[PDB]
Amino acid sequence: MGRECVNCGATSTPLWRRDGTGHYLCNACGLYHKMNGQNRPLIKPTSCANCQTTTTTLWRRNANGDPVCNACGLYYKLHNINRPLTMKKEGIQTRNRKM
DNA sequence: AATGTCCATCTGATAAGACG
DNA sequence: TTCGTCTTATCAGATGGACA
Ligand SMILES: [Zn+2]
Ligand SMILES: [Zn+2]
Repeated sequence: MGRECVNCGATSTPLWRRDGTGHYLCNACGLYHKMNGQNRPLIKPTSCANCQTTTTTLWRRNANGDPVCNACGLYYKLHNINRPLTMKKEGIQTRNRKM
């Protein structure tokens, strides 16, 4: 919901980010700020091996080398136990950060 | 050849918010 | 209600491939 990059006005991106003052830049635009200390010169031209879902905000790799949904890779790394197919939840839930 | 830049994509930290 | 707990978003940093 509703975020448009503060430099290039992008609307989608592999992964969002923020700068020192906590403004939402797209990936490339932010990975540019951390590194160069400069607004990025615009001019800018699968399923979980565990729960078999095709929807996640972040893909990872199981101990094997295969893509696992978010939820899963976190679960395993934390319980050293494949995440039950019971914890499976519906749709998507979102959250509001802010430093 | 050999290094540097740009950036998706992964692994790691922080912590939101559902729920006991 | 009120407050810990636990799952897992959503941030930050690491790693690597593509191109100059
Ligand atoms: Zn941008
Ligand atoms: Zn999964």
